[PDB]
Amino acid sequence: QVQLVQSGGGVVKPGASLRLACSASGFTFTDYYMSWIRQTPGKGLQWLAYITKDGSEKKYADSLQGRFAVSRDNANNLVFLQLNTVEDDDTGVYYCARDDGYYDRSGYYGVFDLWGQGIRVTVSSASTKGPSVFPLAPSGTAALGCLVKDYFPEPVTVSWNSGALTSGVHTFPAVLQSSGLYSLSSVVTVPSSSLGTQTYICNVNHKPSNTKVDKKVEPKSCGRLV
Amino acid sequence: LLTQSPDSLAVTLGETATITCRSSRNILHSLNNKNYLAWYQQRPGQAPKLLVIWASMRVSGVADRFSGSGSGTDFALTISSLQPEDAAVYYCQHYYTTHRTFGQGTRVEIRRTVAAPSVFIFPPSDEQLKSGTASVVCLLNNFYPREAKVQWKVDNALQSGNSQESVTEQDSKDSTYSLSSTLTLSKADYEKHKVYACEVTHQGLSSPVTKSFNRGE
Ligand SMILES: OC[C@H]1O[C@H](O)[C@H](O)[C@@H](O)[C@@H]1O
Repeated sequence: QVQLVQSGGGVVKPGASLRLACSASGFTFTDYYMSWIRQTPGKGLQWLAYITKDGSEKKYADSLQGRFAVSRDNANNLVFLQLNTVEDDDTGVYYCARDDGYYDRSGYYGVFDLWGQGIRVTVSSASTKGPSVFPLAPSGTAALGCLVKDYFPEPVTVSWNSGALTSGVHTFPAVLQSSGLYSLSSVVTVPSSSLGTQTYICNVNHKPSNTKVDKKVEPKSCGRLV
Repeated sequence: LLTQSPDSLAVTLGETATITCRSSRNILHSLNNKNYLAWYQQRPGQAPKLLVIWASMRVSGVADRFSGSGSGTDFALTISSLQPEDAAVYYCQHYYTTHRTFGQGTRVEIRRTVAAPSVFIFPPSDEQLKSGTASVVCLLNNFYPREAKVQWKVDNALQSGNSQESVTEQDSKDSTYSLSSTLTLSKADYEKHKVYACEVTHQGLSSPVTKSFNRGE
């Protein structure tokens, strides 16, 4: 019932602008300050901004140098954060949060008692690109997998045998390569006795590039026959 | 400035975890005897969740096994009877001023008995080699603890700067980790050498384990 649903964000080129939004339900929106908080590798968890109940007063982290701007539309239960002149240090996960607190002569004091799901913001010049999918061919337990290489932006999803195979699967977090493209592998361990009789197919979906690949992973053949 | 310690803690299910938060400036207000400190829990892939306010007051819904304590500049969160869902990163946060800040986080993981990795090596596929690149993948599967060293040797020369690693989150059921290490070379460089090996060191292994192949076999 009570929740914050975030949208927007995604990829943004260096120096460009990006809008984030947050939709509130299940509580009286105009009774609360709202804040934005991000999580980045270099700066950890960082409060960015708050905005008062009626939207007339805003406060920002000075380290942002005025580059961010918060607003709210109380009639529609929305709060917004606009990022400007984005820089690489702005890459991270951004959260809207309900800000539960009080005001006195000295300022505003509060905790964050309800949070949105988070939106990833990726500052990068890279062009959208679908992955190449390569088999990691097997060989009483065998390992096999798929290498999902050279895509942008995150995320990719990997399933095995259309979701029929989940036990023993490990899909690794993507790593960013020096090219600005991501790579990951997905592996699964299975009985050696199943190789050759059971089919193994990794299903890779990269929605940003409209890419869908189904790659059969077969045991490597050593003869002249095949 | 809020400094948490330790940076990470491994706790056996059912046992007690204690996380510390030290503030660079007093956050006890003399006039109301309150400490302006909150604690949050962040499970993997989720937003932080508020657990404690005023250093020791659990918020509605939070079970007694989460206990906040401390005063002035030294605070602690104690988790008794640790449960699987308590594996998370925990953060403190002060609200003594209008510029709120968080500690850097303490990661709490589930402790278990050492498990050695099963180690697998994959040559590049012929498909990839056609495109002009060679990725060699070393897999370390289902090990504990997380700490492991993986070294690539190509015709017995230690490699540096041409591999990247990735590690899974702790497995929900067996509490192990898996790790991939990927060596990336040009097709030309790959074909200059015969023996490709990944050497794995892990507390669960008496001596390093090497998995290798000869190119073309
Ligand atoms: O092993 C724990 C780690 O798992 C994965 O690498 C996650 O991406 C990372 O956030 C987490 O710290």
